[PDB]
Amino acid sequence: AIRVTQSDRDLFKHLITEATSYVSADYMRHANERRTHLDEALALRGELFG
Amino acid sequence: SSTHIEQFMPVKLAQALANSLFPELDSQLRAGRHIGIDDLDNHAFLMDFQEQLEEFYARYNVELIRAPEGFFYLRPRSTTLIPRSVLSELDMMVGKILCYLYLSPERLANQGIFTSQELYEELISLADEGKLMKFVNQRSSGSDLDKQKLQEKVRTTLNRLRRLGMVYFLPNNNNKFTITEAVFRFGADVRSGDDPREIQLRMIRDGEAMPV
Amino acid sequence: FMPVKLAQALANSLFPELDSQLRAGRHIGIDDLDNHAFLMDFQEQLEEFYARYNVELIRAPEGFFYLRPRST
Amino acid sequence: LAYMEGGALRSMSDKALGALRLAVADNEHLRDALRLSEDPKRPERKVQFFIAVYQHLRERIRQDIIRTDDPVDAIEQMEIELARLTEELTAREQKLAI
Amino acid sequence: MKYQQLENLECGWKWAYLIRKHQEGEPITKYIENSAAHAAVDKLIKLESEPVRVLEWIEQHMNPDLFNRMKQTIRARRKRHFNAEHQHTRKKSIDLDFPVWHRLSALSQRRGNTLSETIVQLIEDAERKEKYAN
Amino acid sequence: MKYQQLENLECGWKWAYLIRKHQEGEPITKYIENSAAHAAVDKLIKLESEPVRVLEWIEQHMNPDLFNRMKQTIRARRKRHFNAEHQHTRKKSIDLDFPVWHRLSALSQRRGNTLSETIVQLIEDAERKEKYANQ
DNA sequence: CCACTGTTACATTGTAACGGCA
DNA sequence: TGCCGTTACAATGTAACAGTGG
DNA sequence: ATATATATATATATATATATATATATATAT
DNA sequence: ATATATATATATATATATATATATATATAT
Repeated sequence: AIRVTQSDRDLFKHLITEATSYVSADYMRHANERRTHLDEALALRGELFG
Repeated sequence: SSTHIEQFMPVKLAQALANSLFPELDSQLRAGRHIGIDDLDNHAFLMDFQEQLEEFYARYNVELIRAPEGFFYLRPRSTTLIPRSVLSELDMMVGKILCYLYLSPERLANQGIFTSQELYEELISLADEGKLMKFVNQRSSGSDLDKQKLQEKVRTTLNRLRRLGMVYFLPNNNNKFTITEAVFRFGADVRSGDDPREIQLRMIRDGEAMPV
Repeated sequence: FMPVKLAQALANSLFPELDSQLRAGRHIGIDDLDNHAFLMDFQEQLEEFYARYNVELIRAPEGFFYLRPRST
Repeated sequence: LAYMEGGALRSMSDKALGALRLAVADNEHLRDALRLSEDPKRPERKVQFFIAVYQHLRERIRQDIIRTDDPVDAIEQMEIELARLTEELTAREQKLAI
Repeated sequence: MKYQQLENLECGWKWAYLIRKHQEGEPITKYIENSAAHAAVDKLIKLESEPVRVLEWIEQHMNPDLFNRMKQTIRARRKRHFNAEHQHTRKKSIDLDFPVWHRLSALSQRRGNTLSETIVQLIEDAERKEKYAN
Repeated sequence: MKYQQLENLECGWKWAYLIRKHQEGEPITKYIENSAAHAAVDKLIKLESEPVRVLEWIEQHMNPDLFNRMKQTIRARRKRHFNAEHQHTRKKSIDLDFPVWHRLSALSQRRGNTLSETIVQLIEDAERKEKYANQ
């Protein structure tokens, strides 16, 4: 029982931490570049209108 | 490719059917024997390849069913390829009584080991002595000869249930026994808090229980 | 694992009925064309399969097949 | 993570994928989802895969008391159970020795 | 009907296409049970070198939803096979940067012409401008 | 270096490329003996979930022929993967008839510019004509 | 020099959508 | 309609050239 | 020129697994 | 109340695999 529970806990921990690391980073990356692109596009828009 | 097990059968089903435990389990199951947690090896084997065996037995028009209590068994269909049979009313009385003893804490001191005498005493305590005796013999009126006949009939029914796996005689004693969780099926008509006549219709529709 | 041709024989749709009738002791003669041909074809493995049950699959000189239970 | 740049995010995501490859080889459909998730043209796939991961660990719960379906929640209960088991193991080994 | 269809060729094409799809994991057969699908696929594998029976195999075990894709793939294969013989009938494949492609396609939908027709017209106009100047 | 090199991705790409080549029937191994080639291929198959060891498998059993095609395919795959993020960096594949392609290519080598550049000049001349018609 | 990288111009195969035609 | 040609793509693989830095 | 060490073959006999037969308990049925 | 069928356990014999010890031929040191 001890062995089984230890394995289960370790597996759960590893899977969760790695999935979060894998996904959230790309999510943040995309969020950041979308922010940056918006910032750039506003300057382009203002210059165009003038 | 050819000469390849997957051509015909899933790998796990073939492995299960080639296991040393398969034949005894299959013979017992087809005989009608229920499987409880006590037979650790057989129970674990059933758990591992539960799906393969249900689909295999489906070929016989019989459902391998695991009750919520965790005990497996077989329910044949009307088109069963394996014959089907129904327990006697006395068998039902004794099965309900055994479920009571399994759930009864008063006898906890017994620690699960029970004698046929105690079973008979509890049965007569909760049931109707003479009107139940009526079934043993139509001409019974409390005669002690017929009383012994009823005791003997109870013993025979107990032996039959032992054959079904609902009860185990002790490694050395055939006059003492230990109950198994399979007995819970005898309460399937009351495990659900609904009208008895609807649970009875549901059960008979499911093939769980025929009438008499 | 399992012998491949034994696996083929078990998978055959005739197997459930034939198995039930054998375990019921029924004797399969030449009249049952499909069952008799199936047994002829797959005897080498059904003999082993039913020996796993401590039973012997016997083909009589007349030709009909049957199961002889051992003591075990 | 907001502070860092795309390069570090990509690198650590690659490392996380490397860990996942090991952690997922056993599974077939989940492994397939992981493999599909790598297309840059459909980032949403990644999230889908993440959901599956939860939708996997959810079913790996053992018994009623660990039915904190949130996988991150079950960890503490499991650790408590390990400690408890340590004590029961001590008792049982002493019994066996005597 | 413009291109004559040859059985020993198109049937080999179909066998190769189905084998490729199976190797890709596509469910070739209509059988949900894995055993029947595997048996049919093995029959197909050993069915190599047979048009008259691969056709029957398709009729009997083929997945219903792939019929159209297989049909159009074979159409394209036939057309390409017949067109690849001569230079003038061959087709040259190129890759265009997204802005350039966007503008060129804008012109093509606007004028109702195809990419070939639109580019031909534009080049002809460029040549005509050269001649006007020259 | 313009494109970030990712090890756990390029390694997977390489493993997939090798597997694809083998299943296509090609002799990815450098071994002429059937048995050693089969063993190397089997180990490579086992290496599915360990792309890191794929580099070592390459250094141990990869056919000497494939270095150029490998470095080409993976370089192109990297470029395409990084370009697919944005549309304005994507590429569009089109097919051209032989006469049309012949004239266009002749014009491009005449002007000494790539096909996209020649198309840019042509469409820009047409749009300049449209603008001067408009003003 | 030399190697490795980025890029272009194809090829190769597959697919969906139109439109023609019996 | 059902087939059949046709177009415009997509995805990947290669050869060849141009750059880049040690 | 001799005698000892090696490898080979062989029978021994040891143990296991199988299959058979008998005795027993005992549960049924007349 | 007793004949009969069934399940269980034990002894006994068969057959096979395998390790052990010895005998025989050759090699190599003295």
